[PDB]
Amino acid sequence: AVSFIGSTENDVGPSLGSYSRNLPFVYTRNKIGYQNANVWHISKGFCVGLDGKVDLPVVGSLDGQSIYGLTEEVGLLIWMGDTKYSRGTAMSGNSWENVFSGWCVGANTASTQGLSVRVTPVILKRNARYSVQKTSIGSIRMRPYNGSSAGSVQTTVNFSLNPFTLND
Ligand SMILES: CO[C@@H]1O[C@H](CO)[C@@H](O)[C@H](O)[C@H]1NC(C)=O
Repeated sequence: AVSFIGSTENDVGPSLGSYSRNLPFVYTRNKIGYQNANVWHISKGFCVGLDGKVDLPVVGSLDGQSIYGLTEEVGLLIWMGDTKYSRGTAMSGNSWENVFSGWCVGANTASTQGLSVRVTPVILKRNARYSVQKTSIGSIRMRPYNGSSAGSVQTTVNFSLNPFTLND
C-alpha cells in the first residue's frame, strides 16, 4: 500500500539566509535545500521512484545541466532526487525527468520514500549585494512501477525557494 505523509508545500533553504563567496560565478553545499526521508509510506511490495520538474526559465548551462533564472543577475543550478543529497540528479529543461530510478519495499515490510532538493546560487550579471524573493522552483512526484498503483494518493509535492541574499 501507499500513503502520503509529507507536506504539499516546501520551502528550500532558511528564510532570509545570507551567503558569501569571473561569470558565471557559482556559489553553498546543502544549505539551500530541502530534505525529507519520509514523504510517502510504502509497504508490501510497493515499487516507487521519483520524477522531478523545474518550472524556472532556462537561461544557460554549465557542464551538462541547466542554469535556471531568478533575476537577470541571479541564477541557480538545481538537483532533485532521493533522500540523501549525494544522490541528487542534476536538472535540465522544464519537463518531468526521472530523478530516482526507484526501489521496491519488502513483500512483508513497511518503509518510506523520501526526496531532496538542492540548489546553488549563480551570479549571471553583477551590479554590491544580490537579493532574491520567495520563488516557486518546481515539483517532485512519486513514480510507482512494476504494476504498483498510486490509487488516489497524493503523488506530487511542490518546492519554493525561500528568500536569500548573496554578498560579493
Ligand atoms: C529504506 O529506507 C528508505 O529508502 C528509500 C529509498 O532510498 C528512501 O527514499 C527513504 O527515505 C528511506 N527511509 C528512511 C527512513 O531512511
